[PDB]
Amino acid sequence: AYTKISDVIVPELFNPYVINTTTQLSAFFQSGIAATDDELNALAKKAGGGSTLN
Amino acid sequence: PMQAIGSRVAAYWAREMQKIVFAELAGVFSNDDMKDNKLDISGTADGIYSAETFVDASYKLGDHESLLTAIGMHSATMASAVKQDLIEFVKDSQSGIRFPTYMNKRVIVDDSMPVETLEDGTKVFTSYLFGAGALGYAEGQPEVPTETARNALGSQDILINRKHFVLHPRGVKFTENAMAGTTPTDEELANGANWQRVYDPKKIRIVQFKHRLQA
Amino acid sequence: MPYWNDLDGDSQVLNDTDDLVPQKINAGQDKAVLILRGNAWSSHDLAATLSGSDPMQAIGSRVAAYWAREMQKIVFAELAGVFSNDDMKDNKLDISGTADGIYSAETFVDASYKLGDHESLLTAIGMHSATMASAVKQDLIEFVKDSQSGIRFPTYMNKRVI
Amino acid sequence: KHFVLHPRGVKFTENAMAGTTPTDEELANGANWQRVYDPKKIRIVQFKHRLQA
Repeated sequence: AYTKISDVIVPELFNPYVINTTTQLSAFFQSGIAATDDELNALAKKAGGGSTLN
Repeated sequence: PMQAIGSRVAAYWAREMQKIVFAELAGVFSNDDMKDNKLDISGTADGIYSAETFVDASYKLGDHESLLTAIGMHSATMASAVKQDLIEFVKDSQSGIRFPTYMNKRVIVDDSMPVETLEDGTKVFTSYLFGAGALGYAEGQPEVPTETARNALGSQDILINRKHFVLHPRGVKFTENAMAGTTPTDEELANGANWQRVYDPKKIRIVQFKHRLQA
Repeated sequence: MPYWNDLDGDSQVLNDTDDLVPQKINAGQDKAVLILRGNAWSSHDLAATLSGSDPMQAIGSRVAAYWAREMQKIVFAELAGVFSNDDMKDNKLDISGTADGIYSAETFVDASYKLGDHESLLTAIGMHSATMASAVKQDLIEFVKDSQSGIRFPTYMNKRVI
Repeated sequence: KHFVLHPRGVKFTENAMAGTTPTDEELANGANWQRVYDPKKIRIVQFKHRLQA
């Protein structure tokens, strides 16, 4: 007969994980928005919290 | 898993910020006749976005000019630009594909821009022209910027972020109407309606124009 | 082979009278194929001695370069499969059929930008003779000249040509 | 001789094939491949066109 590939048993294989990266490039920078002022900082840091100034 | 996702978390917020920005601009120019002087519309099926309409948008600020610098864009738009860019002189073929600048103006290419759809399979594009540098925003801070907890009897672990920031053009004055809350507003609600400008005439500084793509 | 798709989602309305919800991650699969091939050939003998030289020698000498065109045959086959009739791929293909459009100078640009943001990951272009011909006959400038340029023209636009 | 070849690229699938393995020529071309990435980074494009009149 044969050795018959129906017979010796074939293993399988694996390797570690690799991180995929979804790509839609997000820039639309630099532009407005940019350029923090000191005033919106006066909104930013406590104390005297929100809501927003005028 | 936690290691990986923690590794990726950083760049995530970017696209969120962007999502906010486009939303808010869309609001500013939304359906308010007070802004008509800063916008232009090529709809109704004539006009291609070429070489002229661009000039109109450029001079839509009559005296003050060259306060515009960089141009928003979408892929297919830049494409059509190129296919009209081909000279007859000179040549087939030498130039060309990518072409910063356009006319003495920066160009930024991105795939994600507002694109509407009508019937008859007619696409419409937006392409903000700002050249501002800029609108404005500030970072701000919460307390407890980052934290980790777990369910002890079940098996879980979590992460959280919760950051504050303040952003707006000045620019139009913000108004209080038609909003629950409060605060913040929302996404949809931040886009909904009812902003009221006061300067007016100039020094905003942004303009948008809608156009059909070249046949 | 596996992979881990990256996270996405909304931030939220950070608010009282309510709590947050955590979120999740996914995974994914990938496969491949093993294939194997071979062939053979032979001769008579009487013929060899009667003919004045040795067939087996010659054919053995030529055998090497043979496999090339086979490999190529496989490749074109498999690509043809990949893009075959699967709507999942529509974004990477373009069709000029229906008797209008010539392959000139524009459609090429469309194909180039069919990847919207990412670009210049394209380098070399496949081609057939008659195609390159028609390219040339449209390449003739009016300026300049008849005739100086030209016939063969690598590159095309900043891109290799084969 | 043996060799292994494929793009990654689309995931290969098991259907409509005798065997096994390999597949075949015709059968390797037949049908039923299913991609997952998707959007980009394949990286190949084809376009069909008529020749200049």
